Amino acid sequence: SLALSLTADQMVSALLDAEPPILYSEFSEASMMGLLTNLADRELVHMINWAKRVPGFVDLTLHDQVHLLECAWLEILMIGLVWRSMEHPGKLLFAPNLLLDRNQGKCVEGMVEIFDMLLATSSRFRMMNLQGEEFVCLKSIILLNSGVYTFTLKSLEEKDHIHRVLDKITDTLIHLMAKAGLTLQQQHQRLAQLLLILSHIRHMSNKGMEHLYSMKCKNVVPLYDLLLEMLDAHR
Amino acid sequence: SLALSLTADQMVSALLDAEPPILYSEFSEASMMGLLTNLADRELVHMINWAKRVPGFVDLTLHDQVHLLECAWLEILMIGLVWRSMEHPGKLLFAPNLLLDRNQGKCVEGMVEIFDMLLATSSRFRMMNLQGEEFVCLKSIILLNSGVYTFTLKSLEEKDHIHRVLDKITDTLIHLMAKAGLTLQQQHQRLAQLLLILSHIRHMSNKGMEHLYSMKCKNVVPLYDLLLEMLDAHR
Ligand SMILES: C[C@]12CC[C@@H]3c4ccc(O)cc4CC[C@H]3[C@@H]1CC[C@@H]2O
Ligand SMILES: C[C@]12CC[C@@H]3c4ccc(O)cc4CC[C@H]3[C@@H]1CC[C@@H]2O
Repeated sequence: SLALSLTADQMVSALLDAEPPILYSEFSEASMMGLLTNLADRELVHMINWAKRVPGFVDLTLHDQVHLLECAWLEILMIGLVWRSMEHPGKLLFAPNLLLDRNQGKCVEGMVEIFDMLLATSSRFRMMNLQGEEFVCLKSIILLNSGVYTFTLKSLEEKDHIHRVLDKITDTLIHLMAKAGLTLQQQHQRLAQLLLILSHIRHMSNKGMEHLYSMKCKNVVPLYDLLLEMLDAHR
Repeated sequence: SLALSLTADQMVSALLDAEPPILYSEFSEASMMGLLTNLADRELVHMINWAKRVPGFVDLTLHDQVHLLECAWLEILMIGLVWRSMEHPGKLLFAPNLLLDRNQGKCVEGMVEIFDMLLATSSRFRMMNLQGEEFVCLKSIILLNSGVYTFTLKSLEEKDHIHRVLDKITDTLIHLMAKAGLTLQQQHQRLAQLLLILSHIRHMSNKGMEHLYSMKCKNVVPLYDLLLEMLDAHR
């Protein structure tokens, strides 16, 4: 596997390279859910493409790739938002031309809490001064670790492969940190601080599907096909 | 804060010491949900006690302690189960005298998937040969990190405190690993492997409340007060 041969430096660039393009967005509960939902549906296409370039991904069986995708779509979309929203304290930059503010969350039922969790993460990223090389690694960790406990003998081999690439990505992270000259102890603390945010992202994502789902049941969400597909995987 | 002064060794023992007693359990969807639910309600009591002894906990305001508790109760209960279920492949040891098997999950509606996730975690713990000192540390990390992004100036101080203790627990983990003689590189890989399971635990707990909540709506779950209290915090 290429994954298992690249050096921390190649890995980082490979990842830096797979990054997708930033889309542009095309207010009432319905009008807002529409934009947000539309933007999501569009990034989903890019997402799939990006997934194909994360070192090691393509080595899984075609159904396993769909599984990780279906499992982490919203997590991936949320860390992206968080990351691009970093330098806009108190706001969320869905797009370069769509910058909602906390209070605009009140437009849709039950959205403010999600916005709140999103802002808090965004803020934590600001405080830790998260680097783009770090960002790109976490995003791949999310893609690979989220659906791993839900994949038999081919699964055991699929699980190892994933664990193995996850170790490589870990090494890349530490590599990056040492290069920024953090003590060996600061390196292990940052690592742990970064990976503990992933829990919150899981948390948020779970609340996000639950919400997107009621929005769909209330018939407020449009019929975007790829987005309903990813949402159904979960239900 | 004591927390910030203990040495990795004292930290470990302090944690090893706070461990609660193992309860004993006192089949139809209703009869099963009853046992499971009853057992949970009982461990909740011990849980609160235990939380009071996790170094640094007691330094938070009284309401923040209730908040972390309300936030991580089911995550805590689930890692405990998983941990005690380790050496019983394919089974879940709720109690010393209550050992359900995967298929017994089918008794209650929607429970098998939860059991499945539980088994998978239990299995991963087996594979990594998770030590008790490690177990005790992760459990505290869960208690402290889960409700941290949902706590102002006192909050900023509360958040730092928590981040601080989190680093100390991180150091304790590494300390443990080095003592078992793992290379510096195996140390950082194991760390990341241990913390990534926390995501899955978050995920499982989220599904678990969703389920316990429908079980309650279907009027199958008894009226245990402490358990309804923790469940309501989430809703
Ligand atoms: C899924 C939601 C609509 C799509 C939103 C979105 C849309 C695009 C995007 O890049 C990130 C997110 C984060 C929050 C998501 C929202 C969570 C609640 C809502 O249902
Ligand atoms: C909360 C549930 C009943 C209580 C169960 C329990 C009860 C006691 C315990 O120590 C661990 C768990 C793990 C799974 C929990 C279940 C998840 C689904 C169910 O509703």
